Amino acid sequence: VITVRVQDPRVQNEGSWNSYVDYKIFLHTNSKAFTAKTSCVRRRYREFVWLRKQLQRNAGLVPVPELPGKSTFFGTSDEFIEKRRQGLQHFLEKVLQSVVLLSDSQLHLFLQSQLSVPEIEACVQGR
Ligand SMILES: CCCC(=O)OC[C@H](COP(=O)(O)O[C@@H]1[C@H](O)[C@H](OP(=O)(O)O)[C@@H](O)[C@H](OP(=O)(O)O)[C@H]1O)OC(=O)CCC
Repeated sequence: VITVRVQDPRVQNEGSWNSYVDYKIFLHTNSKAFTAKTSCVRRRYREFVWLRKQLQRNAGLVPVPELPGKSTFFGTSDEFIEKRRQGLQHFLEKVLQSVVLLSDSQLHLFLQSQLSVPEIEACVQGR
């Protein structure tokens, strides 16, 4: 049993030049494929773009699910964020259906560690 939810979108350093949205990734599981049984970590969209690219580089012909993308339609910021949230949740759901993508150490550090993306990358490049 694996329950993965992308939840509670929030604006970080709000009212500032470098404000951005990140998303809470809730993972609960009874599988020791994970080092922790409950995790919460916050990830921003550009971190997901990195993860998709790092998964492709390690997975050979195993197909990596698509990220939602950018819309060509104005709406509310609220409806855009909600469609994106749904796309990030579908992406993680489909990742976690592959034995091969599940085995990837970069996926485990993304979902269950507080390591930044350059620190995760430095761990793999540094052995
Ligand atoms: C870890 C260092 C990353 C670095 O600073 O680069 C980021 C840079 C972003 O430039 P760009 O290629 O335009 O990519 C943008 C960022 O990924 C941004 O992520 P975030 O800031 O929310 O996390 C999205 O919100 C934005 O979506 P939208 O346009 O509003 O629909 C997207 O276009 O380009 C990319 O990483 C390629 C993404 C396709």
